[PDB]
Amino acid sequence: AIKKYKPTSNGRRGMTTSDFAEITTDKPEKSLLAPLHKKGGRNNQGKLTVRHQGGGHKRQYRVIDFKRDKDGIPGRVATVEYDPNRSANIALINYADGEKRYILAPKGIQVGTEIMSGPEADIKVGNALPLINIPVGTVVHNIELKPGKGGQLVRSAGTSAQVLGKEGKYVLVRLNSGEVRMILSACRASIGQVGNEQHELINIGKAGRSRWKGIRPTVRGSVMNPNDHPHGGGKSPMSPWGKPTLGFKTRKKKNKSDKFIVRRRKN
Amino acid sequence: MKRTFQPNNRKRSKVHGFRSRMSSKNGRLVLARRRRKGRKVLSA
RNA sequence: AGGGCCAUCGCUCAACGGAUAAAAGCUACCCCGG
RNA sequence: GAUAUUGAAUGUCCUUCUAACCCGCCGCCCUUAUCGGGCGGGGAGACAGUGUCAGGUGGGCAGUUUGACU
RNA sequence: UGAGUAGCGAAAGAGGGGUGAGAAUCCCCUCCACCGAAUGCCUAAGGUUUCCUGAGGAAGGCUCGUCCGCUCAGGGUUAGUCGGGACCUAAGCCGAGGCCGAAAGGCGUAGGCGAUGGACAACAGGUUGAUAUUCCUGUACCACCUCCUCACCAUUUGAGCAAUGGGGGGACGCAGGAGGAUAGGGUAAGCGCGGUAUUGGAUAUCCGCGUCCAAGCAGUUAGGCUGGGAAAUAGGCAAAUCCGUUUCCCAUAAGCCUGAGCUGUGAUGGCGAGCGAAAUAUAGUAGCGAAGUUCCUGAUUCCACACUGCCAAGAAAAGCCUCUAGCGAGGUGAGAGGUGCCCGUACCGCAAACCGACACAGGUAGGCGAGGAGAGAAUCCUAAGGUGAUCGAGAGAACUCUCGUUAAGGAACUCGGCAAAAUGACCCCGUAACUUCGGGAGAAGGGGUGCUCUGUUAGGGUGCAAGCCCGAGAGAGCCGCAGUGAAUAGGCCCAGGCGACUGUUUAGCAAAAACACAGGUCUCUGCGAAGCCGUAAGGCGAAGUAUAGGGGCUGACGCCUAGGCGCAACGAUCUGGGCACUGUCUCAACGAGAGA
RNA sequence: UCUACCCAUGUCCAGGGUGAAGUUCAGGUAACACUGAAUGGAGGCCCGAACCCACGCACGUUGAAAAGUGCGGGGAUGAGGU
Repeated sequence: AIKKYKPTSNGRRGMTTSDFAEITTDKPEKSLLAPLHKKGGRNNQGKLTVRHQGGGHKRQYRVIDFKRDKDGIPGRVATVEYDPNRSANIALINYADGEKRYILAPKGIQVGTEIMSGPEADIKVGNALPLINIPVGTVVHNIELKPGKGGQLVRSAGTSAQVLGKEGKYVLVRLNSGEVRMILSACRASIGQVGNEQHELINIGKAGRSRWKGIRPTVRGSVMNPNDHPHGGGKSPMSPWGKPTLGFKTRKKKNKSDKFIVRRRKN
Repeated sequence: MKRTFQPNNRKRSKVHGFRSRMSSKNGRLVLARRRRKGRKVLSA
């Protein structure tokens, strides 16, 4: 679960942290890693474009499959590791054939259990198959929009969507955060809800702990010099550059994804 | 206490050099000027 | 077509001898002169 | 909103296929290549993007100004 | 003109000889003083001849000069192994085709370039006025070649070589405490000297010394492996006897790769206290040379990011080892003989050679960094080594600045105890209201500490022993005005107000009460996301996907709801009050140093 | 080439103190909670050198210095310095 530090200081009073209960190993897989260097929120012209980023701890990219083309091969689970880039915590799968790979880890997985990925695979807890085979009214995650691309949506820690309607070639889904939608036919989907869901129960505790993650300080607009902000010196909300952002929808007036949205969150 | 000049040769040749004046359009103009005036030391 | 010459109409240009088709405040962070 | 890029049949601008056009989707060769394009497949399609042209929103961005007397 | 005025840039010298036209200032000697986690040695950036010798006395040295980092003539820098290139790559930069753009130009694929990192073969002595892992004397190691000599395999059913391709490996964080060693540092054998004229010492007396390489044979603390063996293999584009995966037999010992160090050999060698010539172009050099062991202590270095723990999850590529594809008629393995290019190399690098206009009280990455007392790289005095800091003489007035001591009173001074005094070191006794239960707390307040003897105490470490080393706590005694006897080291206590806290910011202008912060809350965003930079291509957002991103307002925690309460903790915070203390003052007086 | 932020790769921080999570034996209860021991070694923790600031006072202001010196003061394993 979570563990709550004892207040033997001032900067370690409210601080809590995950207990890493489910981690089964402290080493990565040497043959599946790739380099990854920080950017600082700097464009390809060196000009700072996004603020509040830069500086942290050095990380490394861990290879993770998101297409699962290897169908008809029963493979099993070996370890469950930590991933600095994601929020969930990934799992290393070895096939009965010989090729190793990484996948997102659903909720409650146990080392040993095999995983299927074909069209004839039977719905379980860790399998992946095309949507035109999943029953109606099931929990699912790792969805994709164009058949042949790889999961992009619902890939967070604790999240889960719901598949409840199957019209002609347009099995319609309910993403997290409402917004029921009608995604395409042959795209694949993983059955189950993702793991490490306590991730929303963490006090960062102290100012310097965000800097380990890479989040620089923010200067408030109420304290500014006249000639940057309409708050500086010493109506409608505005922006460092000008944006009435208190109830102006920023989505395009007209778009291309309009024929496929049925109901929106709208709070 | 610390002054605005601390010498270095690499950072000099790499900025005010000849192969960096000649790798532009304006640097070539600088060279043509300094040859027009009559200077002795064209580029750093 | 338009133009001229002869009667004649349009303004609180009210700062009324009339700088215009039309013009607000802050700055012992401020900048330059008698 | 107007216009030109801009295809075809019922309906009176209703259904309709796609060969225009679009794909930050899949495969193969140039090729030892996450660029680019050539051929196949899937998805969408008379849309969308675009040039001109007719308004509003426009301290987003500029140029300026606001008598004399004491 | 001011004016022969202000200044002459932190600091210990004194005397005797010498050269010289000339000496406080140059050379030699003798005492004395200063640094010693540096003011010692060695090597970067930078400088560019400043380095060594022989002359010099125009100019520069805040004085002088016979001297010089100054002037004039000569001279000096040696590499197969050290650093860089005929090796590799990160951030970034360039970029054939290619995509954009009135033009000029912008972006970018293959491919390159780029150390601050990875790979990689040599050590100990000697020597010149000036170079030394480079020269010379000893012993070595690496890559490549075959006029040569041995040995063993080979005939296309094949011995050998072997990728530009596939695997393994290189390969990586922060903290903590063990262990094993060694660099270093101190007693007992031993060796050469010595006999002291100021009272005493053949003494258990005094002075100085002492070792040693890479390489090649041997064995080794430890370490990891989480055990190796067989068979079968839809994956590693093709291939595989290699790797990966699975099931069968034994395994707790066989094997595996690692290793700090230590014992022979290098060494019939070379260093070594100290003796001592010629004369030599007037040396402590040539030359000769004793002992050269055990014991105690010991790392901030090595085994080694090895082990344990933790989360913020800790570079790439090549050299290297294997696998087949593929080449093949001559090869493999020893010896013997050969080959080994370019750039840097003197000298200053905490300084008068570098950056500050100056011979400027400033600044300048890293490696070693000894002894006594000590917890220590603090503090005081010293070792190896270095230094005398570039104007002097004498007089001891007012006044300014930096120091020392003070009668009786002690904040009575002043906007304000600003400034200065008092405390501070270990060991024991003891320690409150409050509290967010951790704190507050070194709270406040009390007492002891020197030397000798019983005492090589009790006890503990090392060693078979002898012998070295660390040591409570107690008794009896001696001294002083005074025993952490010098230097370096918290002043405390009440009552309130502000901000939760650590942090950042007005350094060629003021700090908090300003900014940020963990947490709360609102709002936009279904992924070619929204939002940003660009004319656009191209990008950040993100190799992320609503527990995730962008934009606002407020600021922990706990109660009481968008109001209000609680100070506990923490401030170079704010405002009042109390003890100790003092030349701040009544009220000034002597003394020291610099200037005058 | 000074200064602000960022990217890659290195390097530095004498000594001493407090003593969290956890673990092993105890009471300890239904085991727990909870109270005791031993072991352990966390922290934008404490005192303090090197290093980094430039807060106070004095001296300097035709300064040794176009911003320094003397004596104090803050941080000092980190949101750290280079």
